[PDB]
Amino acid sequence: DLLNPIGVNCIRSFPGRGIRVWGARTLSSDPAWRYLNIRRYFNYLEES
Amino acid sequence: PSYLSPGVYVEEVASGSRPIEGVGTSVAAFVGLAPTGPLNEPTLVTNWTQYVAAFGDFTGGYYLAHSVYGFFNNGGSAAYVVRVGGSAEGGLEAIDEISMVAVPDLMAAYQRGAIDLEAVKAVQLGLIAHCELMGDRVAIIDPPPNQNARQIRVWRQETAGYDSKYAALYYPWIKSFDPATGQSRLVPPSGHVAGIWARNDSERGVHKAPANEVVRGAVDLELQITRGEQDLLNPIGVNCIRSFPGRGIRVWGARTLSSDPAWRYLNIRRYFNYLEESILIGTQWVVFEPNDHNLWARIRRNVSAFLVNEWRNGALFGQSPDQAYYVKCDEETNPPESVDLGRVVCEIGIAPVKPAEFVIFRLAQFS
Amino acid sequence: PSYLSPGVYVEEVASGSRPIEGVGTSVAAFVGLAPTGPLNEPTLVTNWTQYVAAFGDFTGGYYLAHSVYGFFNNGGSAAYVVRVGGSAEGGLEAIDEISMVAVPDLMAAYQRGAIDLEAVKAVQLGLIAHCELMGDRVAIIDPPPNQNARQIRVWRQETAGYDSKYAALYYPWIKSFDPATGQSRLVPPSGHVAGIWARNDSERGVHKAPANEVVRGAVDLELQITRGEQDLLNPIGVNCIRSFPGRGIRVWGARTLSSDPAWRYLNIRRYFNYLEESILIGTQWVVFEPNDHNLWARIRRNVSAFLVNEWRNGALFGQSPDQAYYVKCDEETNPPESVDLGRVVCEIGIAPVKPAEFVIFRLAQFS
Amino acid sequence: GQSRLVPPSGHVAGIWARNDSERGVHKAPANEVVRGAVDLELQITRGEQDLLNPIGVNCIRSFPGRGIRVWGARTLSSDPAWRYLNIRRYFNYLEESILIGTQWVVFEPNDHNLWARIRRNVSAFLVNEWRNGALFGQSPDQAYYVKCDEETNPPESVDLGRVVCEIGIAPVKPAEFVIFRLAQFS
Amino acid sequence: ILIGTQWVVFEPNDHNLWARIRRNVSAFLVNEWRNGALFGQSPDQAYYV
Repeated sequence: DLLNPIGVNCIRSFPGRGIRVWGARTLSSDPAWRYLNIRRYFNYLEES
Repeated sequence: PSYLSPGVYVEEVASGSRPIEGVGTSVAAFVGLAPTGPLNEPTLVTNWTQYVAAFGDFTGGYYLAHSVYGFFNNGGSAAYVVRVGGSAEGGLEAIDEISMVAVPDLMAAYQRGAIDLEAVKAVQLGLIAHCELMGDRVAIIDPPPNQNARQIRVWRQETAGYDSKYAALYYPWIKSFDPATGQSRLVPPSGHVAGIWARNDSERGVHKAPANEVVRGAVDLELQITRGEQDLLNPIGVNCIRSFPGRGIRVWGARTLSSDPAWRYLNIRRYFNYLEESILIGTQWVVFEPNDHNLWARIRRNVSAFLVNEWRNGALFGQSPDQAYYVKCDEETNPPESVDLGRVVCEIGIAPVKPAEFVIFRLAQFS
Repeated sequence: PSYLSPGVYVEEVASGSRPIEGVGTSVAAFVGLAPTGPLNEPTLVTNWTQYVAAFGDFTGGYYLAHSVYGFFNNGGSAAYVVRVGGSAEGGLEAIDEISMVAVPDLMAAYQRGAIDLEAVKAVQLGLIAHCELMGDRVAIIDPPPNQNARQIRVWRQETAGYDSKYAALYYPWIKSFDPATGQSRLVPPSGHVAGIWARNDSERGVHKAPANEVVRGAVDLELQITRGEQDLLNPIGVNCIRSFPGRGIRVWGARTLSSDPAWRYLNIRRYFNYLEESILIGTQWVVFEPNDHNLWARIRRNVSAFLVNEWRNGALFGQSPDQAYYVKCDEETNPPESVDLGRVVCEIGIAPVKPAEFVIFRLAQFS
Repeated sequence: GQSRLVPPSGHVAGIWARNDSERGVHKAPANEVVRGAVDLELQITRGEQDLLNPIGVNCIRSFPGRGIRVWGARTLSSDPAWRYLNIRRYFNYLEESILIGTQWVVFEPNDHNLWARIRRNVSAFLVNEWRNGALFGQSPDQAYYVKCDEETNPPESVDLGRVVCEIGIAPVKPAEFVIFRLAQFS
Repeated sequence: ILIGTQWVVFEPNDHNLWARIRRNVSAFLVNEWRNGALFGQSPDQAYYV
């Protein structure tokens, strides 16, 4: 909860599910491009 | 709530039902003198065997044992006992469940010790003041032993006005048996009326006035009252114990000491005390709340449910729920200036029921 | 504000609501003599156990213990105690919450010490002057013990004119019980009236005149007043304690010592003191302000909200808010010459309510 | 293994954190149980509390049947505008959020499109805050108001490059005194 | 009337008190009239408070 507000993702160990990615964020102060999937989809659309 | 990390959060919304329960009103506290036992301790008794094992039984000729036996004879459930003193030759403010207080053995000191009338008047006034301060208990009073008509009516008005709306006075004394000597002797009617009240509260609801009940356990009265004498004592708060030819000894009058016509009857006061106690006990969760219209809706729902449950037992006068009660809590009674200081009103109004005292027929002849 | 560098600035505009709250008027300060305890220290007591642990209880035959017991018997909340002296054989100006002051044990020195009448008159005049200087407290006065009609009416006019509009005198003494000797004896009515005032202020609003209240613990009076004698004492600021056949001992008259007809009644003075204290406490933020019409609008809004909240409880005489109060703060009452010196007026006018003393019916016969 | 007296410093902070976690920050921590304690070495009656309530002194009260609980939820402020703690906490939260999430607006062409965007963003944030019950009002129109137009942005003001965006909200206050009537009517 | 009115003394003296007094007197007079002790076909013609 201290690292989530900043663009720092995590790799977390869960007791029963193992090692998993967690957070799926990027380094951007602008709230328009907070998430990675939006940027990837926009890049795909622009290239096409 | 605060959301800062991904995951699954489970929370419970406070919106629901919070029922309010009643309280038991069948506990009495007797203060008196006993031969042996704990001193200045409010002991709890629930059966004669406990009283016999603790404070003895019928050896000093005191009025505490007779009163306790009469209270348990009329269907009592639980009692508190305070022993001021005695021979072998109180802190009632710390208790909560007590509903009535009595001092059965007080005229004994007046009869032999010659403690004058000023001391008795001061003790009774102090008991009345304590009852008024507590706001939950009702006092039972008895007059001096040897009086008749045209005397008690004086003693009530020129010497013992009392009023205070928190008392009930029972005039005639009761002659009862004593197995220690196996003889009949006179005792004040202190525990018997408490037992009758407990029996009425157990068999029926607290809204029923204990007006017609048989004083089980007595034998005589040493006094007789006609219709005219009762008609002279009825306007003032003096009840009676009447002998009927075919029905025996019965209570009669069911009134209290109050000049104000608002609290003439005992059952209204008892029901109001019960409602106030229940509301005070089952509402404390409302303090320190966001104070929005949701809180008003919840309070209205809870009060309406409680009042509907009370009305469905026949304790309120009305053919429909709309004519029996009304609860108001909205923006009309909560202006922004009032809610600025953090206040909730929740106006409540009920319509009680009153006992039927005079029954009149006509028996007319018509074509 | 000053803007010199690029960025984001967050500021709060003072425009809003600033509610004004009331003050507690149920604190009394008793000055007297006690056997043992702290000396010349205004101790705070809130229950008899504290008084018993600090200043003892019923051992020197003084009037402080009786007054404190009577005050706590009539529903008192918190008290201040000052002990001038005593045997085992005040700085009230530093306190703020005190609402009334009494000196219950003063006639004791007059009865045995032979301190003459000049000393008593000087002490009472000093207390009156202190009450007037403070401008927040009300004094309770009692007369010398052994007097009757045609004497007190002299003692009030040729010796103890007093007036000053900041006092209330209670004529008859009260006979009360003492458990140390278990005997009845006479005491002045000093703490009982304070307890009655506190009870009236707690149960109902401060605008209700304590005219019909029962003195708890009152046994006898050692004097009887007819209608004519009361009609001779009513025009002057002498209240009474009357015995009614069926209602007991009750207060009667609810008046004060003031020749000016503007402050005849006690409730008006109490309400004005409450309003003045509330306004003085909850207004200090207005000093050193830009003094524009926005400030006038804010002050008018706050005062109007407070007055509306006060009126909605039924403490002001009027069917509509327009007929109950009026607040004026505009350019008509604030000329440029006045605002040059930096002054604000904010004229306020209210219409109080007065108690109903004489009730008259007609009972006419008409066709 | 012994009992000893300590000041109430960390317990109140823990209670504040618990209240902020379970419920929103707008709820006043007025009725919470001090887990971990045992005694108080002092007792307060109603009158003493009534003497301490007008001043900014809170209390920890023992109730016969409910135990040790916080009581009063007030602060040290003579000004009647900030009497309660929850108002101050909510205002701090709002100010911090606004300061953090607005920096993109600086150095913009400063046309009516920017005003529309700012108004839309602030209105969305305020609606989201209000839908959780943290603002007093039956309708969104009675809960908040945001003004950013040509009325509050004259050409003289926009000459220097200034944006105002007046914002006004209506907070909620805790209910301290609960009063019933219990009247008798026909 | 003398016996059952003493509670009215020392009251705030507002229109609520007037309404209460009028209601009480009207109820008493209606109860008295319904027994046939007053001359009138309607309550309006029997009394006025």
